[PDB]
Amino acid sequence: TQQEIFDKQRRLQELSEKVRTAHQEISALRKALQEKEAEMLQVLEDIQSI
Amino acid sequence: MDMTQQEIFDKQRRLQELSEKVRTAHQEISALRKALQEKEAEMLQVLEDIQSI
Amino acid sequence: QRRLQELSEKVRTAHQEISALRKALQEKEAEMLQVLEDIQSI
Amino acid sequence: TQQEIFDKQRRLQELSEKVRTAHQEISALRKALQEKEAEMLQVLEDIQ
Repeated sequence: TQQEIFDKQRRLQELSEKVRTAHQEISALRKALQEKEAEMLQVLEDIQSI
Repeated sequence: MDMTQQEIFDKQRRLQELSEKVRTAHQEISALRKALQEKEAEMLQVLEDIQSI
Repeated sequence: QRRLQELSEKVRTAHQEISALRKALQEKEAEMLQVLEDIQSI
Repeated sequence: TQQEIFDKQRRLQELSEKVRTAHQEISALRKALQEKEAEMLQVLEDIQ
């Protein structure tokens, strides 16, 4: 029903934004992770080149 | 096939120093993904909450 | 006739798929990190 | 020994190779995961 649906909306939007905030932290954490793995590979190549 | 000791010693020196950078990479990698594990679990948990409304 | 039940079912699939992918990723990362331990301890 | 080093250097190349293939696999799985996370958001964004 009308009000029952809106309550779903209110709950959802609060929930979605939590997901978007989580994802940003994830997406930014993933880049940091990727960059860090890149340093790790650069190191393996240095051990190889010496 | 004729390196001598000192050049060998220096090999071990560089090999060791890079072995430490590897440990450092392992630690930093190991912590970054654990962190990543946890924010993904938090987002997935919220996905559950959404699904159950 | 608001049907977010279609969304609920879509979200459920996403949670499922994201979760398996993420677990596959974690295991392959652990494989990789184990080889680093091997490299470090050699 | 120089052979002990050349061995403890060839073993590292082998192991580094394992890291690199595993990292390529990780890279593809991460890209898969990314697309799935973004495709999910495309669902949550459908408030219209």
